[PDB]
Amino acid sequence: APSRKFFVGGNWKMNGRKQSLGELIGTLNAAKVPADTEVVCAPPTAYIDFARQKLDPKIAVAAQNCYKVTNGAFTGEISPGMIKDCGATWVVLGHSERRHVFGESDELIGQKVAHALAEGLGVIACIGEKLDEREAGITEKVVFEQTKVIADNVKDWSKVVLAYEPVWAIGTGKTATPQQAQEVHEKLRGWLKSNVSDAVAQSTRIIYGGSVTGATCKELASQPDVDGFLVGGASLKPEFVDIINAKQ
Amino acid sequence: APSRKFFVGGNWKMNGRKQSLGELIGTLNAAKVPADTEVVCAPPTAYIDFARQKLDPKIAVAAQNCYKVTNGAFTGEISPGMIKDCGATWVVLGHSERRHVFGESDELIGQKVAHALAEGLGVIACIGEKLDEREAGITEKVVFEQTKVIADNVKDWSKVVLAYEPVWAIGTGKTATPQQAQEVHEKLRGWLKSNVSDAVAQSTRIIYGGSVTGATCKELASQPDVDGFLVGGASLKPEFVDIINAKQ
Repeated sequence: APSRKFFVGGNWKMNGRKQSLGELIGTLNAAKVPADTEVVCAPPTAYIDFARQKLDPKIAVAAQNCYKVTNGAFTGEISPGMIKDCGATWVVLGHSERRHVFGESDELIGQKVAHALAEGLGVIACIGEKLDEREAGITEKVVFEQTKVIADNVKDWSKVVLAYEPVWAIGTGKTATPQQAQEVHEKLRGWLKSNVSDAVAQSTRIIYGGSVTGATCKELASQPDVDGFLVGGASLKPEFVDIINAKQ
Repeated sequence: APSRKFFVGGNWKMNGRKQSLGELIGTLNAAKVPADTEVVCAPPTAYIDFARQKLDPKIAVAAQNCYKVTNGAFTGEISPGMIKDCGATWVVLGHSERRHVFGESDELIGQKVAHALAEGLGVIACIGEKLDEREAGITEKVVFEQTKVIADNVKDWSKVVLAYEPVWAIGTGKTATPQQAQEVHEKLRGWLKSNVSDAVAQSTRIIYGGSVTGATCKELASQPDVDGFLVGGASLKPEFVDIINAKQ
């Protein structure tokens, strides 16, 4: 469609009960959301439905992970169809904790992307290097290897978002500084041009994942190829509001 | 001889949406449990709220898995508190599909047994040797190893029931006779005495998690040390009511 609609998704990780959640849902349901922005919220999985009942129709509910088949024997899992049945139109996949605390391989994240997309939930597929890789400067290969694999299982880019998360920027104000962010966002929108199509590159949202704070949010959203944000712990605090009102 | 209350929980797995599941909750509620028995249901994480809201309290809701901390940057995870906030009172932990499809390690399961139990939730903890180890003579080792580390994390054994999954028999091609299910309900009981206390062994339920249908349930509830069932797919059906009444 015309110009890349700004995206701010907030991942609440395994934080919160219904009282803290209920109250945060009150702050959000009453913050001014610009039509500038498309906001999605990942609640913890015991509360995707709670959250969807309570939240305003204008904040999309997102699940934090899902599995590869519609229904099966896999205790502890959720499927896309259940995410859809609860009312959440998105799923967060390939997020770093899955990958590096719980070992989700790229072939699992492929298989998930593909299945989620078959069901008609939007994915935020996550990619990003650790410190040993930025050190070796092999950022290029490990963001690009990663995007080959998500991209190989995307069949219709309309529904997917890419979130660059440099692993080190999770959890400390150790952020990729605005130029750091954009070296790699640009290099990756360019990889999508090389390899997919100009219309995918042109229209795909690449959002920034790492430590977005109410401080950092406007300098960051001024890079040409940073399309919005994946907000970790700041989305749980009221400054989240400010991050929705970032690039204008 | 005991006052071991018959336990029989149903693990729904990653199965169902709110139409079907609501329909089974319906059956399940017009059903009548015996006074000697304790029924628990295990919903897909997404529906632990939906299910507790529709189900009769004479049936307890249970989560199918939880993490070892109260709250954290564990995208994908739910914590004992999140479960308890939904009104659910049991976690199924150390289940084979986690331990084998999802790499859950023994140390990490025990750290969740200690922690789910710290939060006042009860725990059905699962153990079982795969085909290879049934055959290699090794049953013993694996099952003992596994109970051991659950036992190194249980302060109060009233809050736990042990479940033998004959993992060697499911999918494989081989099959467990009720008699051969019982001999490992005897070994594990005999482990509880020699290793912890007899005060535990005469008190802890040791429930079977093999193939239990309406047909097999009587021939297996008859065995001495088979205190109940963690039922798979038979549980998504009205047959569960026949399994519940297997001791009548």
